[PDB]
Amino acid sequence: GTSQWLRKTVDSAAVILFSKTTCPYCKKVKDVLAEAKIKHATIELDQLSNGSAIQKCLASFSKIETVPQMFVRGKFIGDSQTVLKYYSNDELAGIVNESKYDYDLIVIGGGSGGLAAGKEAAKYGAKTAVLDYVEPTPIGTTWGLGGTCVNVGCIPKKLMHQAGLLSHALEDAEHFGWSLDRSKISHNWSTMVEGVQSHIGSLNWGYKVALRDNQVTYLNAKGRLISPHEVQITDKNQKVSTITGNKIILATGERPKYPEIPGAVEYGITSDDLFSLPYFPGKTLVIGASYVALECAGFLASLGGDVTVMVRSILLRGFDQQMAEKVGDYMENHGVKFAKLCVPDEIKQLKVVDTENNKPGLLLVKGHYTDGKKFEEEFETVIFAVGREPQLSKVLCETVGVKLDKNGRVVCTDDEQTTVSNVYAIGDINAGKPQLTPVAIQAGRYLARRLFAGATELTDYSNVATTVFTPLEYGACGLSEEDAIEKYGDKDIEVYHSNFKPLEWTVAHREDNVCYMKLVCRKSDNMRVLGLHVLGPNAGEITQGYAVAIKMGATKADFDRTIGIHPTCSETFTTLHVTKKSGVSPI
Amino acid sequence: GTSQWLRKTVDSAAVILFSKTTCPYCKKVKDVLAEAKIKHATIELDQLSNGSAIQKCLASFSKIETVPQMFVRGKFIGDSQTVLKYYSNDELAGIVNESKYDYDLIVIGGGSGGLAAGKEAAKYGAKTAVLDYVEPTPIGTTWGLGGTCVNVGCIPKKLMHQAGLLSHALEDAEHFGWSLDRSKISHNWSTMVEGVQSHIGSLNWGYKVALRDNQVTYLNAKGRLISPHEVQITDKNQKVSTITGNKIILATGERPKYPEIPGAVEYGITSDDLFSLPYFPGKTLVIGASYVALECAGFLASLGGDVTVMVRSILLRGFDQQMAEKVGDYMENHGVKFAKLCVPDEIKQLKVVDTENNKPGLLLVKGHYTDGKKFEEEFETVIFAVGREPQLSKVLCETVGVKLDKNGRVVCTDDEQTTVSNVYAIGDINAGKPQLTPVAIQAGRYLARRLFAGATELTDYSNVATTVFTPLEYGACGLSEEDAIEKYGDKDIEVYHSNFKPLEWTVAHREDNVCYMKLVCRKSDNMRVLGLHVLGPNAGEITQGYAVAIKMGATKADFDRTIGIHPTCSETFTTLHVTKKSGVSPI
Ligand SMILES: Cc1cc2nc3c(=O)[nH]c(=O)nc-3n(C[C@H](O)[C@H](O)[C@H](O)COP(=O)(O)OP(=O)(O)OC[C@H]3O[C@@H](n4cnc5c(N)ncnc54)[C@H](O)[C@@H]3O)c2cc1C
Ligand SMILES: Cc1cc2nc3c(=O)[nH]c(=O)nc-3n(C[C@H](O)[C@H](O)[C@H](O)COP(=O)(O)OP(=O)(O)OC[C@H]3O[C@@H](n4cnc5c(N)ncnc54)[C@H](O)[C@@H]3O)c2cc1C
Ligand SMILES: O=S(=O)(O)C[C@H](O)CN1CCN(CCO)CC1
Ligand SMILES: O=S(=O)(O)C[C@H](O)CN1CCN(CCO)CC1
Ligand SMILES: O=C(O)c1ccc2cccnc2n1
Ligand SMILES: O=C(O)c1ccc2cccnc2n1
Ligand code: NA
Ligand code: NA
Repeated sequence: GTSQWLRKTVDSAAVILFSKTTCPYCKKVKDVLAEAKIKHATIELDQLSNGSAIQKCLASFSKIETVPQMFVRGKFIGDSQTVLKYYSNDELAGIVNESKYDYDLIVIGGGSGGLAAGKEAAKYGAKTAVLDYVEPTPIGTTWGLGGTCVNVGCIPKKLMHQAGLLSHALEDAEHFGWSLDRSKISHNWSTMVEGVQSHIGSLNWGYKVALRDNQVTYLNAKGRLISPHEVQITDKNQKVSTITGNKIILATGERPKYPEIPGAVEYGITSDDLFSLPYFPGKTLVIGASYVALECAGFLASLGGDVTVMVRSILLRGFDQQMAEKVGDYMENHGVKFAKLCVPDEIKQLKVVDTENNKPGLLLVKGHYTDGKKFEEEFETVIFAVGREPQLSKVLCETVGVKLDKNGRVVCTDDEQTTVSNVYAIGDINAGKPQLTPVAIQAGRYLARRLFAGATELTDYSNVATTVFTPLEYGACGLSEEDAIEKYGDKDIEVYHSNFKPLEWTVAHREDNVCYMKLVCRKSDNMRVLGLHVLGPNAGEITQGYAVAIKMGATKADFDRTIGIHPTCSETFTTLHVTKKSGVSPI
Repeated sequence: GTSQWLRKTVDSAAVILFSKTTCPYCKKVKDVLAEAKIKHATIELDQLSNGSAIQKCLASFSKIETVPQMFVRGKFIGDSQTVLKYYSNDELAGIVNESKYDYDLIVIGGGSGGLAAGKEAAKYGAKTAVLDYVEPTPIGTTWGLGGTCVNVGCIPKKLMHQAGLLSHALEDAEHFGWSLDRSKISHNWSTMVEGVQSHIGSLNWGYKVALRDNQVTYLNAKGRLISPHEVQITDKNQKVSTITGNKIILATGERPKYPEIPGAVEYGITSDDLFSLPYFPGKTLVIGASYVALECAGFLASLGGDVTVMVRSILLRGFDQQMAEKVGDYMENHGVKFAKLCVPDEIKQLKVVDTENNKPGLLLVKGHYTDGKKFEEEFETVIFAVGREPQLSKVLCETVGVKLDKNGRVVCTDDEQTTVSNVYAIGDINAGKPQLTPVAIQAGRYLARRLFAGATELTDYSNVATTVFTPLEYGACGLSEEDAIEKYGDKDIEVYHSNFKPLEWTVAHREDNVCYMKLVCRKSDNMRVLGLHVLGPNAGEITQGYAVAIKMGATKADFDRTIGIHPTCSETFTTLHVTKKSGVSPI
């Protein structure tokens, strides 16, 4: 079926050139396009394990069987002579710019995926437009280009995580001989925010420049897909116009949920507001129990905040629950209070946010524990981190025919195509995909390659590694222990585990047997590593590399015959020997 | 050749039991041995892809073809009935303790390998003795059980590395909002040493306990191999006696070299003395340019020391030299001065080490740069880190027949066997092996398994990963770029690289385009990753996991289809696209 790949490639590509590596006439075309700064994909049949079939099938479109053959938007343009002619006649610019639509690609959403897809697309000649609009939060918070991660996600989250960790670094420096009294050091929230925001500001700027430098049109406008090839844009001045595109990528991401209770929208905040908050939250109630709730509670606590987490049911639903308990136990043991089995009922305002002195308001939270007791406590800030939801009624008219799941996420095929053929969805809105920035980036860039460069490589959403940046980080790749057990049976699952202690925690006099790691393996598949789990410092760095081995089908034996790097936390994976079925202690 | 494996196993094993998983009579023997606390290897023919051949060949030794068959030191002991009998007759203790020699194993050297091998051996019934003696340094420095790593190596080295890094953590805490003036914080060397030494002291203690709890005999005595099965020990009281062992493991490690120049032994020190030094080195000259020299210079500089490094030729001979230059450039740019192309000629004493106030002496170093200029400078401490050499004339009489290479290291086969059949060498003295603690541990434990438990798995010394814990850490796994180019040719080597900036360095206002990583790949082998190189924080944690993938034959494509964890340094390996042959900037 090489025929069909060529049909799809030639159709969607904006400017593509078929060629061979060592080719006299092809290089004559390349040199011309370069001089005229005409960006284009290039397929080297020379370097393809089926290029002979392609070069012939190519005559289905060109009537010709020789390279170089140049195409513009499903349309053959000519051999060497015909191109050199267009150029010499100064008509080559107009030939490559012909198009039914204003753009080869319109990306609705200027975040991790949208920017990645849009930047990669222009690399291969796609006349591309990126649309981004940040609907303000209920209290007015807004921000610039870059998406959730850049502005109110991974980036500020980790920076404030890092500011938190330095709390422990300041405590440790004493044991390591530095002459500072941890007791006499405070943290200024505003100084931290100003630095975080300065860096986000440079990222906002950097993306705008990246789009300008790649001839990508950046529109700060709310995009609405009204027909498969028509996008309606409302700009800052409420001016409505319409633009057309061949391919459409939906990448509008999500936004925080608010529980439907009185005072929540009016008096509480979310992650969207926290990372630029002009005042220190103060005594803070985080409502929620997944990774945003615990990350935010973690660094607020480490930055000297009185922090409470309200847990309806469990921590980190969908994560390995043994790890989640270990995560929570560390936070409980380092300040964060947990109001277990507890749901809010209303948020009464007691003080308005003092905009003068940048100080938080004051709130009364009325709730109830599940055992009947009434929760009634005062907090200066209440943060909802109870989930995130797509906002696609604002992006689609169901007129168009983009099928959404029950959760409002776009239903796609394994190539991110929607039920409308020219329309794709990447990132958080793509149903059932892990909602992570590098996933959105990869999906976007790989999708861009298939459309405008004839690539075939799909994105592999399996065994995507992750790290919860709680005070004690938790990295994972693969199945939770309970999922593997459920998927294959207790009897087919062996679990190697060990506690460990960072060497840095020895002189610092931090805890024995708190850090912990485990490999979840399948006995009947050569002890294949199904899931990897590490609770410890720098769990992100630890886990990443193993995600390569796991994608390759790593077994327990592949870990054992690797030699550790000493001294590191990560090396504990190369010497795991205690199993769970044996009952021996992982200490 | 299952015959030969069984011959070797039965001969060397101390107490071994052949059995099947689901076996009535075998479990009757196990239960007896457990009750009597008789440690033993156990081969489950049930679980071996050739156990049928073994169970028959077994009758070569027992005259019997059924399980359970128990052997003691090359000698069949009996089926179920014969064992249950010995036990009931209370003669089973004496049967398993019969031996021509005092010990099944004598380990000469109580360090990383020796302790690992000795502990693993006793696990399988080996009547084991571990010998350790720390010959004092020229100035009298000595230490307890554990080896180079524990006492004067990885452990104190990394702890002082960590104390150094906190210097930058204290600077950064300000930008992240913490109210401390880095300018007004000093470091006390003695407090750090006391904490490092307290932890080493607990390790010294922990190993002694580990050996006691595993019925291993620990002798604090200098061992000398005088005949294949006889070891001569000189204890603390100069009392000479002799002990016999079936198997001998040489694991005596190495010690620092001193250059043959006046004043070096008398007035300078080495790594062996640095990590317990009662006084801060002060203005320090490190003589040497490999990983000890730069690690020690790095943290001395970060701890407020005026530090100079004397480089005869190049930094990190045998490492990727591009990385080494990047390593050195970072140290040069953060305090450490380099006296390039410079060799010392004498060390004159100007002040004696003040033992009263714990203050360093004072020294005059006379040298010459290669361009003729005379080096003449005063330093409070001079540290030689110019290499390490084995000390085996003190451990062997060439009488015995252990072949040593030209460098004095034991020449071994791929199973660590020496030219004397019962004698093995692990760790730094094993010629041509990477001189690293986890290598010595693995070699030791795997060797112990082959001897006393019938294992066959050899240690894999290929693509062993490593990390130089310089101020900016440098992790590597596989070939340097120059080695791969040399081994396969420039044309067959593609190098993907990228600079990067830790997110933590943004608010901290540290350097752009200093951190750096590269994959060295072979074009003609599916872009196999031949070497991995990362200069950046926590390079140990970053590199470890990738060492598993590389051992598995990871390609560039295996990296690309792995999804990054964001935000981390390590994730930059999953998106590498700039090559060197292209000349594009890695910024
Ligand atoms: C607190 C928090 C912390 C996180 N930490 C991590 C982490 O550590 N590691 C990780 O991998 N992931 C993390 N994530 C997830 C990560 O942010 C998302 O996976 C990533 O942002 C998804 O990229 P995207 O393009 O799909 O959506 P987004 O990044 O949200 O981009 C969507 C853009 O399109 C805009 N938009 C919406 N509708 C329209 C419209 N009609 N027209 C124009 N623009 C529109 C949106 O306002 C936004 O600017 C975190 C998320 C949060 C909320
Ligand atoms: C400053 C320094 C830093 C290092 N950092 C790292 C690192 O970060 N990561 C890493 O992987 N490796 C590191 N190493 C290397 C590591 O220490 C060695 O690879 C490891 O110690 C080797 O273990 P071994 O058993 O072979 O030798 P050793 O650990 O040296 O043990 C040998 C023991 O036997 C003793 N001995 C010698 N002769 C006799 C005798 N006749 N009788 C009885 N005992 C004897 C010795 O005194 C010693 O106690 C470092 C080394 C140094 C010097
Ligand atoms: O392959 S899986 O679907 O098993 C896992 C995905 O690749 C990535 N994960 C990341 C973590 N998520 C929830 C916490 O484990 C689920 C999706
Ligand atoms: O497989 S190799 O022999 O190529 C490498 C070894 O496995 C481990 N290395 C670690 C670093 N060493 C010198 C610096 O690269 C050489 C041995
Ligand atoms: O969609 C997911 O499964 C998902 C999304 C975001 C995550 C963040 C940290 C840890 N795990 C995560 N999992
Ligand atoms: O023997 C070796 O090759 C060897 C020994 C020790 C090392 C320490 C850090 C980095 N590399 C190293 N390499
Ligand atoms: Na989003
Ligand atoms: Na040694």
